[PDB]
Amino acid sequence: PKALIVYGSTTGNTEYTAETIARELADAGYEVDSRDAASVEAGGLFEGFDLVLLGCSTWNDDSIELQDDFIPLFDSLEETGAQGRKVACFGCGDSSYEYFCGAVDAIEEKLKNLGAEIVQDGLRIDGDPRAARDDIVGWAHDVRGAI
Ligand SMILES: Cc1cc2nc3c(=O)[nH]c(=O)nc-3n(C[C@H](O)[C@H](O)[C@H](O)COP(=O)(O)O)c2cc1C
Repeated sequence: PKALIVYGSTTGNTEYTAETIARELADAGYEVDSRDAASVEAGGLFEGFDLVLLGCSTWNDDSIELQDDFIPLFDSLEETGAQGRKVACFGCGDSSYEYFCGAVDAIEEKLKNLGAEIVQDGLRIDGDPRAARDDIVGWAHDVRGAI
């Protein structure tokens, strides 16, 4: 199976998360394509992928709390080929904030509205993902199993 991992990361937490997930998948036998949201084009992004994992950090704001690099993707999610696609979301945040990993909720909700198949509840990481290594690995483990 082929998996696409797209992440929006500002300080590198979600990026570390994405790489950890990517390794787990790889070791399981998937061909994984991991990409920074800043370098992708939305049109047909998901074509040909068996699994798509989208991740992004959350930023407190009155309009849009998504990580800046992920915004363009999010705004054109309807052109990615999400209908009937098996997907799962992840993101880093901080429980000291009102909307803890609110970006995860937003992405899941929009994917659900576009007809994607959410395979598992999103991975919401509080603080340093290097300290949540087990959680990431375990979650990656569960999404493979839901596929
Ligand atoms: C100014 C600021 C605002 C933040 N706002 C939120 C927030 O609304 N919700 C959340 O869960 N985390 C929030 N966080 C924490 C970031 O989402 C958290 O640091 C995350 O690890 C960053 O991930 P990244 O390196 O992949 O971008 C904020 C952090 C900063 C510095």
